[PDB]
Amino acid sequence: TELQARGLTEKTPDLSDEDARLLTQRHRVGKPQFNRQDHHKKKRVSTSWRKPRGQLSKQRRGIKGKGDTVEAGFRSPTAVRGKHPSGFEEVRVHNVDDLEGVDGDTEAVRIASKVGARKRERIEEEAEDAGIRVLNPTYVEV
Amino acid sequence: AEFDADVIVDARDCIMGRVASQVAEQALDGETVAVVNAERAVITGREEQIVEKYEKRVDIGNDNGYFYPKRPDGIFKRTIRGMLPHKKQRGREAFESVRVYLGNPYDEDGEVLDGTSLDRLSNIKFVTLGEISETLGANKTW
Amino acid sequence: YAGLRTPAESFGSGRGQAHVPKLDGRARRVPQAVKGRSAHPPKTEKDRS
Amino acid sequence: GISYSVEADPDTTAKAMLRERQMSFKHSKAIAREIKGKTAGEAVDYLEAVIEGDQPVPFKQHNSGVGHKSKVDGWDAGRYPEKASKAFLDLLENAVGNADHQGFDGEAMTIKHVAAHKVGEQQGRKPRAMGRASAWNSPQVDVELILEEP
RNA sequence: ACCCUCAGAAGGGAGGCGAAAUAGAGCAUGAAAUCAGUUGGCGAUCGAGCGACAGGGCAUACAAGGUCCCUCGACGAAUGACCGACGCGCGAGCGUCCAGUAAGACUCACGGGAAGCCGAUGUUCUGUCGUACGUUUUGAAAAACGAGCCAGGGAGUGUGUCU
RNA sequence: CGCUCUAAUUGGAUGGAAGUAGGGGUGAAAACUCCUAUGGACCGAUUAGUGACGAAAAUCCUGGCCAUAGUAGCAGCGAUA
RNA sequence: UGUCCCAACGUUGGGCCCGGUGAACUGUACAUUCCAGUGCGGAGUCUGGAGACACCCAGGGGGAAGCGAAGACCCUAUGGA
Ligand SMILES: [Cl-]
Ligand SMILES: [Cl-]
Ligand SMILES: [Cl-]
Ligand SMILES: [Cl-]
Ligand SMILES: [Cl-]
Ligand SMILES: [Cl-]
Ligand SMILES: [Cl-]
Ligand SMILES: [Mg+2]
Ligand SMILES: [Mg+2]
Ligand SMILES: [Mg+2]
Ligand SMILES: [Mg+2]
Ligand SMILES: [Mg+2]
Ligand SMILES: [Mg+2]
Ligand SMILES: [Mg+2]
Ligand SMILES: [Mg+2]
Ligand SMILES: [Mg+2]
Ligand SMILES: [Mg+2]
Ligand SMILES: [Mg+2]
Ligand SMILES: [Mg+2]
Ligand SMILES: [Mg+2]
Ligand SMILES: [Mg+2]
Ligand SMILES: [Mg+2]
Ligand SMILES: [Mg+2]
Ligand code: NA
Ligand code: NA
Ligand code: NA
Ligand code: NA
Ligand code: NA
Ligand code: NA
Ligand code: NA
Ligand code: NA
Ligand code: NA
Ligand code: NA
Ligand code: NA
Ligand code: NA
Ligand code: NA
Ligand code: NA
Ligand code: NA
Ligand code: NA
Repeated sequence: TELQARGLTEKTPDLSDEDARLLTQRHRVGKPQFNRQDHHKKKRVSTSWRKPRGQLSKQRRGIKGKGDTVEAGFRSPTAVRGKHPSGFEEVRVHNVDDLEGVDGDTEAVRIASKVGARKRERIEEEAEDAGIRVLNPTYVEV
Repeated sequence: AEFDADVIVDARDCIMGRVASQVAEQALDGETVAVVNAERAVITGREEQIVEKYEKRVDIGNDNGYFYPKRPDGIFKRTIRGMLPHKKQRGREAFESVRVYLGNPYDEDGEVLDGTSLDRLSNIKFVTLGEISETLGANKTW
Repeated sequence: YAGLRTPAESFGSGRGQAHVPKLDGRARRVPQAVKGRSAHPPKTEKDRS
Repeated sequence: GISYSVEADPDTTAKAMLRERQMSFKHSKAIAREIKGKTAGEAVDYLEAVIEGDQPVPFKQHNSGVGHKSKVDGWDAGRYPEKASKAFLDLLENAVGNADHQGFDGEAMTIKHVAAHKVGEQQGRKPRAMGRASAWNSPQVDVELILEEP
């Protein structure tokens, strides 16, 4: 009578002490929006980041208050970079064969959006049986 | 009429500026202050030059305006305003929780703040706010 | 000759208009104009072997 | 053209629309604004008084150069848009007619929703001096009305 | 189609077809600028590159993020005391000891708590910094030049030869 | 990093593709991805190619649109009707 | 002899209010400003102060070095006629 997501939704990965620390750091430090200079002053200018090239640009000059400039110094920890917030490493899946080789303790799977309901159902049930969590599960009424 | 002053300061024979500096400090600390006997407050200096300064202020002005108070009343309050960021919320809040009065409309005798008192016995070059207001043309309503 | 088949001329300064060739009050020829020539288009002469 | 921008329960609701009316879109906003919440009947009397010139329509947004009117309350500028008013009376006549044919008491229904939309311009061209021409267009308005039982 | 309305082959209402009329005639999809109505936040005593980073109010269906708060305790870099004891200094105050101790960012463990609750998003308030952008220029916020706004279009290419 | 089309290898889609709107996650970032709604037929990935491949600007071009504004004009003429 | 001293009253058409019709110029953004200062030495936007409740109508045009025109003057170009 209520919606329930298929599979091991609550499953959590097991991470080394170091990795869990680095993951928690990433989440605590965060990073700036890094949106393009003045994107908010003109509608024709979008949020997508572009290097400020004006010789007098205030951002380019690094004037405090004008936003952070993209630099290598902002990179996230090597060990956690790219990890879903849950800590899992994602693996993109298009069919059942894509599930082969996936470590349910370490990786979680994300079914491509294009895959249809018919194929999802099969992927979702064999994923669960292989002990793999599906990040974008179908919600059935049970 | 009726002002729950946490503090009542007596200005009689006290150096206005010094008093004002303390009343601001307190008003920003959230204290409700009432300054009494403004007319009897005093400012050191050569009366003649002291007066020219205030008379100038009265004459300054134009269409936009430069409203300068003549009564010892206002004079003292404006002085306090100059020591507060009166255009900021916090500052206008403090300024508004401060009121100056001619004479003392309270029952309690106001207190004398440390280092604000002037020794008439050892000082001859100074003036009373009331004296200044009379010179400015104010109406001696005290 | 695509986009070059016209006698469009630019009026030059004087009317608060950019110096763009125009004909019948319609812009033409130049790359940035609609119906104008392709600046660096594909070329039959190119050796693609 | 428009579609009803608001959901309406058919059992306690009567609908109506004007299509591509060539009249002031600015006047229409004002009028809609003013009669919303009124009883279809009250609305009719009001608009007729407007047309008669005994009742001003507050012009709250498109008021530049408009002269004040004493009868306007809570505001100042106002006029007597008779053309747009007549078109609204047509709109109301239809709605109240539709409402009766359904068994409701038309006149007593409340104007739940009423809004004007600028669907287009009948373009026109006016010759000007120096060998040049400039636009001379007419607005085309659509307007929805939803009557609801009290 | 039929019926009501209407000056009415108009339009509108009701209804019919079709998977779909938000496929109803320049009718596939239906962006932005922008308009009507409406919801959230602000609002008729207050200041202007419209934001970045911090932190508060208010607002929030699900989904695709799940964290967050307080007691205590463990760990604990640089830094690092109060009080008290003694001894100096005209004095503000300092020295020795207590002690590299207590404290000390992050992280973790037990227990307890939140689900508009944490993140996030909308808006608004406070703090810090902040006079667009690009171009010209020794020097641009510039009273130097360009743009009303948005969408789409808009500029190192080919052959030969040489290196 | 992203765009077009070609080839090899290999996948998704009417049990709902592209696109669009709003929203969630990742990446320092170019950008990648997922959810819901809309849509109703196409769409990718890896490798090796391809090139009329990336815009905020040029008094840039073309189209659409807002303010201007219910404003100016619809009076002025020896023909005041 | 209203050119002037020195302006007045009046006449007609506008102007103002109402119905109908209904453009254009112009717009980086923000914008209730004033006095000073500062800055590429001529600032509504910087700095310090002062003033400042919001909206609207009519006016005469002080400022936006207002709008209109890639300065005709001057110089420069191994420019033109
Ligand atoms: Cl890197
Ligand atoms: Cl004044
Ligand atoms: Cl202030
Ligand atoms: Cl003395
Ligand atoms: Cl309009
Ligand atoms: Cl840590
Ligand atoms: Cl190049
Ligand atoms: Mg933008
Ligand atoms: Mg062409
Ligand atoms: Mg007017
Ligand atoms: Mg002619
Ligand atoms: Mg369509
Ligand atoms: Mg200021
Ligand atoms: Mg120079
Ligand atoms: Mg483009
Ligand atoms: Mg391959
Ligand atoms: Mg550029
Ligand atoms: Mg244009
Ligand atoms: Mg005007
Ligand atoms: Mg006559
Ligand atoms: Mg020139
Ligand atoms: Mg000459
Ligand atoms: Mg010659
Ligand atoms: Na003094
Ligand atoms: Na004054
Ligand atoms: Na031709
Ligand atoms: Na132009
Ligand atoms: Na060839
Ligand atoms: Na208005
Ligand atoms: Na009124
Ligand atoms: Na009234
Ligand atoms: Na907030
Ligand atoms: Na330039
Ligand atoms: Na600049
Ligand atoms: Na300047
Ligand atoms: Na324009
Ligand atoms: Na190109
Ligand atoms: Na005369
Ligand atoms: Na002026």
